[PDB]
Amino acid sequence: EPEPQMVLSPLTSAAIFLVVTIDSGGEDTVRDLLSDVASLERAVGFRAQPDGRLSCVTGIGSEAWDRLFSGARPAGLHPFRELDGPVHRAVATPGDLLFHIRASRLDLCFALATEIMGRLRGAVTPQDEVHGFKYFDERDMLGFVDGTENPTGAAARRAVLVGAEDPAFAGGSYAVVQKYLHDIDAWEGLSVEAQERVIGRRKMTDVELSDDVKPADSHVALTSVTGPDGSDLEILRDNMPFGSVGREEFGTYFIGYARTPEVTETMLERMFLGTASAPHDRILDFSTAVTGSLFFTPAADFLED
Amino acid sequence: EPEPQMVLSPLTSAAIFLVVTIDSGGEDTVRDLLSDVASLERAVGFRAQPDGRLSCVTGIGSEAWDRLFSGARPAGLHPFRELDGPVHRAVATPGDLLFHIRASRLDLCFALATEIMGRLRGAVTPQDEVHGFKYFDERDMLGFVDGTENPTGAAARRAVLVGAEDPAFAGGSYAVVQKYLHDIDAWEGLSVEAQERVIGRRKMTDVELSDDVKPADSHVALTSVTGPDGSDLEILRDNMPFGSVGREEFGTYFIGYARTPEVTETMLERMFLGTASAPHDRILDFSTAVTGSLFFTPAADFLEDL
Amino acid sequence: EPEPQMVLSPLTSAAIFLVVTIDSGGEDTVRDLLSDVASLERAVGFRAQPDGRLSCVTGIGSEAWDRLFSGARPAGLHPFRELDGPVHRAVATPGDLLFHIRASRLDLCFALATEIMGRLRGAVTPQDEVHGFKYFDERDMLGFVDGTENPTGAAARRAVLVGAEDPAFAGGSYAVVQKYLHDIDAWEGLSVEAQERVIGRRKMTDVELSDDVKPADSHVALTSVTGPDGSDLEILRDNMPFGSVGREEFGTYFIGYARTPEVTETMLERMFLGTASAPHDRILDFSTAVTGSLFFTPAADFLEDL
Amino acid sequence: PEPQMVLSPLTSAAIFLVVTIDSGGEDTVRDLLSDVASLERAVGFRAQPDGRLSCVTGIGSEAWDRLFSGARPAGLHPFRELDGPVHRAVATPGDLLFHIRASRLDLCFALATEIMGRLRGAVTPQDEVHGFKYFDERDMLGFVDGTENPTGAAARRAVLVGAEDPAFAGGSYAVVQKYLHDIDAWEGLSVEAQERVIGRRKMTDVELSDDVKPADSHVALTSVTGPDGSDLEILRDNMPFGSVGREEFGTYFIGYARTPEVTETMLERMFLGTASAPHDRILDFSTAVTGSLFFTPAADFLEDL
Amino acid sequence: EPEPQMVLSPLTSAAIFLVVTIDSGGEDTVRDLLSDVASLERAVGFRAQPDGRLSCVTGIGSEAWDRLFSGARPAGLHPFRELDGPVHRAVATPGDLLFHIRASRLDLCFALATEIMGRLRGAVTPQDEVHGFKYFDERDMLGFVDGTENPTGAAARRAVLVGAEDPAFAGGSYAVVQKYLHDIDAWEGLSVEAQERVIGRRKMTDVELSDDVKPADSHVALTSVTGPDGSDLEILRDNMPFGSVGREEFGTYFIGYARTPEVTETMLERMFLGTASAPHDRILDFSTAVTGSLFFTPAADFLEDL
Amino acid sequence: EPEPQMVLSPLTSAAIFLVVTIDSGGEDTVRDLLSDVASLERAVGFRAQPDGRLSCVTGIGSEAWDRLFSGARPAGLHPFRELDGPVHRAVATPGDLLFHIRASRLDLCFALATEIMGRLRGAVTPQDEVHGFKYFDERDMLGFVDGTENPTGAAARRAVLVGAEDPAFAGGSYAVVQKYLHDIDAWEGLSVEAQERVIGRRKMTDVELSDDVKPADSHVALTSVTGPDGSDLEILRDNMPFGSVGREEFGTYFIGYARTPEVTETMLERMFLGTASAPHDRILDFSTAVTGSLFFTPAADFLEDL
Ligand code: HEM
Ligand code: HEM
Ligand code: HEM
Ligand code: HEM
Ligand SMILES: [Mg+2]
Ligand SMILES: [Mg+2]
Ligand SMILES: [O]
Ligand SMILES: [O]
Ligand SMILES: [O]
Ligand SMILES: [O]
Repeated sequence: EPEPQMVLSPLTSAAIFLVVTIDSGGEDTVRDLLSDVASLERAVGFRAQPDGRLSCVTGIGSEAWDRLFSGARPAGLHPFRELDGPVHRAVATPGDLLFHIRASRLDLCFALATEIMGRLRGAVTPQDEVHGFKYFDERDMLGFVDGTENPTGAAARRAVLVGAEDPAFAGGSYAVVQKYLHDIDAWEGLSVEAQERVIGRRKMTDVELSDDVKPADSHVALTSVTGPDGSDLEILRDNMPFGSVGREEFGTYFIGYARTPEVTETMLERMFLGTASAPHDRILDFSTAVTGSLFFTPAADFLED
Repeated sequence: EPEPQMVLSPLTSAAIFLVVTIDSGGEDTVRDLLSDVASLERAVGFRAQPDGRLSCVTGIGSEAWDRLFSGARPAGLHPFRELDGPVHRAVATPGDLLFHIRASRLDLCFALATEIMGRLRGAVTPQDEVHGFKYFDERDMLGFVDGTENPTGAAARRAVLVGAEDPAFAGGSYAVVQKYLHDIDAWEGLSVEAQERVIGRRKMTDVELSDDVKPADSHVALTSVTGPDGSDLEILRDNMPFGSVGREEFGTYFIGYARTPEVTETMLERMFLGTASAPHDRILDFSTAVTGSLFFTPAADFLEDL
Repeated sequence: EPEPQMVLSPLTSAAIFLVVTIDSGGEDTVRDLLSDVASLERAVGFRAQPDGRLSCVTGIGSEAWDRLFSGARPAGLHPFRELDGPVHRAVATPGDLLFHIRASRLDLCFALATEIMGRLRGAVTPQDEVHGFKYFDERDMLGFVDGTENPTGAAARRAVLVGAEDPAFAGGSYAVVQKYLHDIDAWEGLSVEAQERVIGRRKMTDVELSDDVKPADSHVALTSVTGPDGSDLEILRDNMPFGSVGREEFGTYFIGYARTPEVTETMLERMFLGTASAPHDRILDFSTAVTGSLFFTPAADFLEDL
Repeated sequence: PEPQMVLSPLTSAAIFLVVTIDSGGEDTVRDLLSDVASLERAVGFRAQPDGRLSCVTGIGSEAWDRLFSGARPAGLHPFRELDGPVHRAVATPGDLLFHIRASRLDLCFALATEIMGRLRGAVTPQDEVHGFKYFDERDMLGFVDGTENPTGAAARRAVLVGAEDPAFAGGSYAVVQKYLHDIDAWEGLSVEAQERVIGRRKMTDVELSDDVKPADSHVALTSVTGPDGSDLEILRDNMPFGSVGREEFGTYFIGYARTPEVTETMLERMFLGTASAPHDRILDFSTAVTGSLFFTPAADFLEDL
Repeated sequence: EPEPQMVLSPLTSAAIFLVVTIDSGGEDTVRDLLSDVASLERAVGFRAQPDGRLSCVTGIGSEAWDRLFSGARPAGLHPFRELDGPVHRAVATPGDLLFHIRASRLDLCFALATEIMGRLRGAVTPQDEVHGFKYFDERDMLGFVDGTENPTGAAARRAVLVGAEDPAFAGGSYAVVQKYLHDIDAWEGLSVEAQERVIGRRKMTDVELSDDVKPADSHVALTSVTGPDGSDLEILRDNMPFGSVGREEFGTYFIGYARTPEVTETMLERMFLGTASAPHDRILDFSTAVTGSLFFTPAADFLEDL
Repeated sequence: EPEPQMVLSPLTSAAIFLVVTIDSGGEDTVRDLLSDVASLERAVGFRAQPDGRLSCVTGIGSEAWDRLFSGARPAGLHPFRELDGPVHRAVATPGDLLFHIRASRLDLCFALATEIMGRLRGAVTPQDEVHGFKYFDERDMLGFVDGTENPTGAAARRAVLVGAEDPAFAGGSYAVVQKYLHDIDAWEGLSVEAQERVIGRRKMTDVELSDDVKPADSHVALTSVTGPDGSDLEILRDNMPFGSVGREEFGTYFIGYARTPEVTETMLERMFLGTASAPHDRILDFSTAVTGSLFFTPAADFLEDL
């Protein structure tokens, strides 16, 4: 039965992330837009086929769900949980709707964003807008290849899409976003070897460091989680650089999709609160989260009504 | 011959415009950067050949010129002249240095901008930063094809590059920038036929309206100027959309290059002050200028040799 | 179990449509060719992989089916039904075989057509041959984007392929073709807003007109059908422009695939005969059908086993 | 003086349009000629840099005299019919030529539509061919077509009128012939026999060596040296065309040269033969059904009307 | 399914074939590498996505299987069988591990091969290393299109992947490799028509010769085998040219995958030993095999978990 | 101009370098081939236009020049001069003819090489054959971007092509080749920072190290040469990786073109013999030259008229 949104997108080099809150009285305007967003996606993107690769994934937060709909809630939907670690904090910030807009070119992203916000004028308040761009060798702002170990094909379907465990919402997914700002001057004072020790992979060749040399507090060490049976727990990420040279903002916009938020939240706890072997993820010594929100991205059929 | 900077670039779909002023004491840091900016362009761009098409054109304002260099000045170099029209105004805003960075993708522009501003930290103050993107059919924010009548090839070299009239600065050019914000709601209330009358060309097919029907106050009518020579006076433009949907900013970043500022300045007078037959350019009823600066972009050799 | 033909093709920018009748005595030659047409598609196409995207969909008409095969007929196969509306007429023209050839380039289409017709000469008579091309950004000759609301992925498979309702023929599809010629002079005398009222979508941006404003005799209004159960009835279309400038022929070659012809036929009745609120589809005031035929496109394994 | 785009990049699509000028049509035509470059930019600019749309406009001998007064190009005359013992090169009407080329047919067709829209009621179509590149620069006989064309400066020198006719410098002369091929007869030859007709190898496009290339091969007869020992060259941009239902398989020949004498010498050798060769063997499988000669002026000549 | 390795790869235009033997003591080094080969594939390939199309298929020979693993063997796994025909011989040459590395560019192949062999240094001995390149119309060194009749889609999965007949090893496949060197001077002395009679297809157009003219000793005739049920038995091939102009080596590296080696072995017997109708495959009069090995390529899960 | 060979090629991602010696008696065969090498470039290349970008540059050695040609010699032609440094040695190896073949794909290079060697069979002896491939981000085998500071456009024409200083040979160039093998084990034992000190540029970003930190014995410091005039002396390099993973050969094939050999030879003396402040180029601590030859690459017209 259920047609998912375009959560599993091809590689795209541009993105717009748009996070808004729904104002008092705005619920009907929002409901109308949600039922049309797929046809807007086609209107803007069809004529730019096949290279445009335009898609929009729409997500709805826990409090907004209760304002918009009655009846069943997705089983895993709750507000993003703040993490107050000994050193680093993951903040929770307001957000009722997410539009994750991706394409091969920024203009297509912007054209679709314009149409969406045009219909929502007067009903919502912008909280965050980020124009992301991938570097040409899939590198992020820290200079490392970003995306390598994402699951693909059936492994990805199994990791990201709600199934039989919550059958009313099958084909949906849960998205966590965080906007990170980096301290680039501190980062660039590390040697490459030191940087590799923070991430857990070689910088130029993107080969994973072996088990015997990878630090316990490296990013890859802490975000590798096995579940009860010893299989790996996976998420699908599509992190995007963004910034402004004039204001000295250099950032990574983190977005992670998973079939239940528990996987993403466990990775976050390991990063921010630590383990027995690690105080915290070393990447956080160069990266500060300034937003944090959780959304449910329903199956596309759910929005079509 | 001297080597010009990459004023005549291929079509590029992304740009960063950076305008800065030079702080007290900043001149030495700036001069060092100017002499390396071509090698930064190659360092960032060479590994992304041949698709990247990264280039950087560096321009220097009138006041800055005198702080940085002694000796001759380019003949046409002066501060941007405000035009206070009956209805519309072309404002002047501060700017000592211009970096016009272009490529096929934004990331390359950003990488080069990062390196340039890294070398200038503590010597300059940012005045403007715009990340521009072209729409997929060469359209601008108003929905019209933008660039069609630009000169190409030898006609472009002749229109844009200083020559024997100022031989110490041959291979340079003059750049005018203005950031425009549009009233999209007003524009979208016009019919297509009305919009065509404001521009002077057909929207869908980009065919110029004939002389017998194009209004005197259309954009194309007012920006067509013939010189005393009988010849058309031409500039080279590379206008770029930009914006922010959350702030409702929809804009066109205008940049026009010419061998002398007099050509560009004449067009601006016609648009803002009008003619015998036209109050002002109708495009300005949907577009407000919020910056305005003039720069000289020297030949590449001039910068290398510092 | 069954392998369909390439009804669900990627976007392709060239097509040849070939419609022939089977002469008396030609049946054996045709049956031989049918069993080899997949081989020929590989012979011509393989060397241009992966970019060529060459495919041939072969369709058989109602009367030809009875000449070629005995045993079961697909449940929905009949001759195209002529529609005699008060103003506009959908003609039925002869056609026994359809070859719908698509690729990313016309040379591949032509090469495969040449091989097919080479085997069939002496057994068939050509009735229609159209060379189609993609026009800009998926536009048709009326200047509108064409294909936007086609179904994709799973919804496409369900709308187009025969399943358990006719299990001997599962994996087949029904194709309806009509060649349309446009009155471009009349069309271009409309304003863009009036054209948008004929189609039901915005011209430049391809955004559907809202329920508030979309006329009931617009093309989009009349070709939207909900079935008894409230769900939409969808077809898959791959309309191609064609023309000749010196003859003033500007055309749309319509082809629509569906799992039963009744969906397509309902859409046709609405367009030509009208509804309570709409006399006929306004697009027909600028479009004349000069061919009309219906074919069954069997699963690929049906053709291989002859 | 700026030439028209006679020297085009390689393009995979073309439209050739040949028309006659009706009585009274001269003024409409002159107005169009002064706008044709503008139309080329309007249709082509939005598809840059890939589109490579160009239009070369040519004027026949009788038409020149109806449109213009004063001095005429030195070599401009009606195509000369050649009545050989076996094969004939016919002359057919044509006052104006539009040779429209691009990387896609749609651009060609859009420009042709605009041109003919302006000429409606002043001209009568004589010939319209939509050409396509066939595979790896092959023609309808299955041989690579284009290999020995001149390039760069050698091409400029072979095709552009210069100091020998200074009032018309930057112009060129175009000869067109539409050929139909008897493919059934051609395909009855072995590959080795076909190679003997053309003078090059079929699969590899290597020229046959001088000791085995026949005197009546196409390459032998179209190789001409001038009195000073240099090669006389033309620039060709032959295009396949056809209709499978009518069994029409064709080559649209177009040859540009700085004087029609070069092209005409080649044609005489092909149709009328030499001491050692009755005629070009390619003509035993190829019938000319059109023949016209045009002068393609410098671009400034057309702008200034 | 279990997840197979990338046996069914898109068309790729470069390859490296690496065949090694495992030295005494090398077993544990090899086992460690096998369990990381998929992650090396992603490390080298990810940053060149989506155009890179880098994949590595790893296979294990019969004798090596017994050294490396205890427990079940794949049912079809045995050493390549030498064929000593009346005229032509298929030699068997040593090989424990196969790395079949494919991409759209040689450098990706080479980078992955470097990482693999860097981990194996001192545990293995290289027996064969071939750098292959496709000619631009999918042609091989004899000038014929190579790969036309390969199965695709479901037919390919059914032909190449082990299923319920050996359920512990489902998702695996069997690969046979042979390096062939060609006598190009002799081949070029045949007419095209004679060459077509050797292969069984037309050279220029790649159309199969009809049954009435195709010789019984042509390559296509002898490699067509039907199974008990009258269905064709198919393999998947990805033959690659290679060579050295200075040494006058012009070669075809044959690799054929099948769900059981019996299919491939039948074809080889027909080619080298002949049949009642055919002395041997005429292609062997212009081609000499200088290597021959058989490998099992396990499902990707099998490699991960050990 | 006279017409030069394609010394200034676009970026190409494949190359074959072929060096041969002329056997005695072979001179007539070679002169015949030289006069046809341009037509063979077109025969192989034209059908792959415009993407193939196949070119062949043909170079002749000092001693071969004397055997092949009647009259005057290019002024700078002599045998490669061996350099016997205190630690490292640049060897001179035999080479009469160089074919420097480049394209976007290796098959086109191989096809042209095959045709050339076909005509030379029996008259020449191969000395070296290298199949080169570029890494995906213009990197060399040491992991550094390679080519960044090459001259471009007019500056390239002036650095590379013989002009009025030797007017009978205007439009020619001089090529130096050296095949280098690297000690990758040693190199990979250095930290990135230490590697950056050997080369003189940053590894990841390719930014040149600043003057106050760049070592005197870095590659970039030693290969930067100013002439008498204050101006920089430039060469045009097209270095290609090559190798074989089984034999542990990881190589850079150096080729440098210049309008006089003096530029290239100065750079070589600085690398191998050192300066006041540098013993030798640190890159040579990880790179061994195993060939070395010098050739004159005539204008295209010179070769055509033989
Ligand atoms: C306000 C934002 C601006 C927009 C959106 C805009 C847009 C356009 C458009 C759509 C065209 C027609 C197609 C073309 O040839 O590019 C055009 C032409 C032109 N514009 Fe603008 N323009 C702007 C500002 C300016 C300014 C400030 C100047 C001069 C100072 C200028 C000078 C020209 C010129 C010279 C032409 C070509 C006229 C000719 O046809 O010969 N534009 N512009
Ligand atoms: C009948 C249709 C024609 C066909 C199919 C055709 C085809 C070919 C082919 C395959 C070649 C060899 C490859 C190449 O260099 O382009 C060639 C060469 C040539 N053709 Fe034609 N051709 C035709 C008519 C003509 C005509 C009418 C002329 C001259 C009036 C002509 C002049 C040439 C010239 C000059 C060459 C190059 C000869 C050289 O190597 O120097 N062709 N043609
Ligand atoms: C010198 C080695 C070889 C060359 C150059 C070669 C070349 C070709 C060519 C040109 C074709 C026809 C087009 C196609 O369908 O790919 C073909 C088909 C085929 N080859 Fe080979 N081949 C070689 C060795 C082998 C070997 C050793 C086998 C089997 C063990 C084999 C099995 C096949 C099969 C199964 C076909 C398809 C037959 C069909 O039409 O059903 N090939 N080969
Ligand atoms: C092992 C052999 C070689 C390797 C791996 C190598 C590598 C490099 C690298 C990585 C660069 C910096 C990037 C660039 O501008 O291209 C470079 C620059 C350069 N190399 Fe080499 N190179 C080699 C041999 C040579 C030789 C033998 C010469 C001269 C005869 C040479 C001359 C140069 C020059 C002139 C530059 C540019 C310096 C400048 O003006 O910045 N190289 N080389
Ligand atoms: Mg016939
Ligand atoms: Mg024998
Ligand atoms: O991540
Ligand atoms: O503009
Ligand atoms: O030709
Ligand atoms: O094969």
